[PDB]
Amino acid sequence: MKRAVITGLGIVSSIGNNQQEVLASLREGRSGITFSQELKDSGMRSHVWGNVKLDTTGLIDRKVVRFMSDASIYAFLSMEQAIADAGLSPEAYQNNPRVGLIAGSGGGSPRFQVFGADAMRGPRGLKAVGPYVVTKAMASGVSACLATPFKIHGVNYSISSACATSAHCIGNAVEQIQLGKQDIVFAGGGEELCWEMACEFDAMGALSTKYNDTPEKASRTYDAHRDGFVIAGGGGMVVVEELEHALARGAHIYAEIVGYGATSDGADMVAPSGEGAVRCMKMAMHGVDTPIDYLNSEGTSTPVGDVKELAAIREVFGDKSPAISATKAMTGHSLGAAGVQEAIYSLLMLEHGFIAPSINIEELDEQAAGLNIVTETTDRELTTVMSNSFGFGGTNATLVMRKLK
Amino acid sequence: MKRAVITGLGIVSSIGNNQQEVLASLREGRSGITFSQELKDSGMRSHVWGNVKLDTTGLIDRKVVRFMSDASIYAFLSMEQAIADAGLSPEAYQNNPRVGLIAGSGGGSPRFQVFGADAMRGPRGLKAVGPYVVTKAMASGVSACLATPFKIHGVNYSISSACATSAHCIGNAVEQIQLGKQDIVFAGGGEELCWEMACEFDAMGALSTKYNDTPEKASRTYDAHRDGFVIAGGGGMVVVEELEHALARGAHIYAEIVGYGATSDGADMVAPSGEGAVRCMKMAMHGVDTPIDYLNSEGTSTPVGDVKELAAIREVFGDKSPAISATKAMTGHSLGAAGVQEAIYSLLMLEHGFIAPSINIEELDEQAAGLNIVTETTDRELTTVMSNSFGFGGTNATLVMRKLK
Ligand SMILES: [N+]
Ligand SMILES: [N+]
Repeated sequence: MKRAVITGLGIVSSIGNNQQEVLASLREGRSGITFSQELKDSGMRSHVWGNVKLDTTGLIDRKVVRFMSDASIYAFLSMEQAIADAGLSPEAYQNNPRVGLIAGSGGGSPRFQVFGADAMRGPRGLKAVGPYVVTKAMASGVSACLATPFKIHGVNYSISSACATSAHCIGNAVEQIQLGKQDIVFAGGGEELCWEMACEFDAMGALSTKYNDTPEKASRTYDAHRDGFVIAGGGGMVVVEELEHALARGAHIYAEIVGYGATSDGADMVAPSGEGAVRCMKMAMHGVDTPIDYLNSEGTSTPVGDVKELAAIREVFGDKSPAISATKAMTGHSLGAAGVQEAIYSLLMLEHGFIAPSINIEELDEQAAGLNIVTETTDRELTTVMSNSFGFGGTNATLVMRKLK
Repeated sequence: MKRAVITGLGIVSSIGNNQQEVLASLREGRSGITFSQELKDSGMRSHVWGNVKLDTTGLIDRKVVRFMSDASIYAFLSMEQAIADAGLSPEAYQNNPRVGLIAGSGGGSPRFQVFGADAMRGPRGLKAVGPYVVTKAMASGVSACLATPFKIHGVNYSISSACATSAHCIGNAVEQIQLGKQDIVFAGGGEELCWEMACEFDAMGALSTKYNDTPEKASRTYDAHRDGFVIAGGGGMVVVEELEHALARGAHIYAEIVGYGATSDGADMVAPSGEGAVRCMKMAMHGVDTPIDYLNSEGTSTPVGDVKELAAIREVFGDKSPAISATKAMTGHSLGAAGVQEAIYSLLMLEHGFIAPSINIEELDEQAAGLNIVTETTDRELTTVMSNSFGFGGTNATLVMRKLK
């Protein structure tokens, strides 16, 4: 029913402005978290975040970047990398009805929305707002701002599902390939980092605040002393392609997506049920004859969420649990981008034969009884990896990637 | 392959709070547009809007509504209606893995993003923000605030695509059914109506500003003196159900979704290319052996967009021009909620045998010289109908619905 593989990837995150710098952080277990004067100044309780250490000035043409917000900028630079890394040229993916793009952001653009309102409420009104805000503020800014400049002609929309946003874009891209509708679909997303949005999460008490003095130690998934997640920003993009088409062009193939799970909890608004995650991982694992060697969990670094996922994993596997690591302990939570960025970390691990360490665990949580929680970079021969993404609204996404035959 | 049908629908729009109210408005060409003091006081040049005439206070459990924004409220009340109209009992759709939800909004909640920022900058800081701003402001709010209370266990996420949003949610739900992954998928969308989001359209010059004195005359698609669209809010939801599942339970079936097109322009950020729309409609018409009796056009009432759509239609049908009307002339533009609301108008026209009028056409633009644009309510036995939805970012969606035997 048509198979789907990844033929290229691109990424911009708190731990790397490309897959090279990223692979390096993953191996040394480098933290992307830094104290942020912006957050502390806004009056927040959280003073840390996984910021992108990149000066994007001049990296994008003036007539293009003028419609974009940081989530569009981070996803656009990621799409440039994935295109090159996929070995694709304009002639092959542009003005091609069979090449699409499905990417989005978890929160559109709080920053430009507040800028519009603030500017509008000033003496210059509409003239201060300017004619470029709609595209920066709209929820589909990440897919709109890339499909136009990259001249995409197939599918063009953004899936939004909070923290599982970019995992669903990929899953949806696969279904496009499976349905025989598209030969290639660029899938992923981005997310800006600003107080405007982070203050909403702190007001909800979901961001760690007891470690503003040891930033690199704030995100500490599965540690009995975790107190919430560290907000992060960035972008990511993967080239999802139909198998025959990619073998035909002699493309590099990182892996085949043999599993995609999308489920709903129908329970709580801001906390996972666990019952949903269980069914979600199982749906993804359905059909996959190879065991899951590694699992990049959601591991948000929150008291409730972490404990829930652990029980869920123990329910799906039990004793025969795969290696597990919460890359968020070092990268933070890029919210909408977390899905694609974590699918990439999973691919790099599968590609280079290793397992990133779950860092900052000065004391494991009782809820992680018989689970293989890797806490040190371990060289292993991976064949089948799994990534879990959970978001508010009890929305769940699970992806299973396996090395080709 | 599996077939998808519509078995229930629900709606809250500027022209009606339920299908009956709306049917009557369409039948009689009644405008849902009014003068807005809120837009005039904000400093905007456009002072007209398609507002929902309904105080929603108390129609939703306080426990639930505390997490919602106006886009979620409109879509949630639409769903209650759809569930009832489809004759679905709670045990029939609740906690059911084969029942999902796909519904989004175009901008989430500009109002609440700004609230968080205005609050955070005040003397109360975080204490004034509150722990409910997140689910209100996020892009997936519409799907999260509905999936949870209705105990949805299947698919759960939003699709954002500016003005094509809910149309893509519908197409996606069909895809879920064609892939055999779900039996029912509530598809739809919601949009809030506020100056925060509106001024942004006005600073772009996309809103009508010359008819503030004569509100119901502002929205005039295909009229030589049109000058932009009238912003509007509201919500809509339809029940997409697998054909065998619907017939088995003796469900009332409005029509089958026989065609679905999703395409990209890869040209201009805010103006339609026309070329992408031509492909979008031909894609949706693939395999459909019956002619299109009525076309509910995008018809935003804009100088450029109205022209481009008429050109696309000309190319698609040639001399076999079907009946055409732009319901937006009387409803305004509900952005993210437009796709599901206009499919519903179309369904009601197909269900009751009539063609709503394209009002306000005092002087037919030259571009439409050779077309069958209906300006007076005309009774007629329709069988197959199409509805176009185009949005910024060059995103395109087309739905073709057909009566069943
Ligand atoms: N993950
Ligand atoms: N339409």
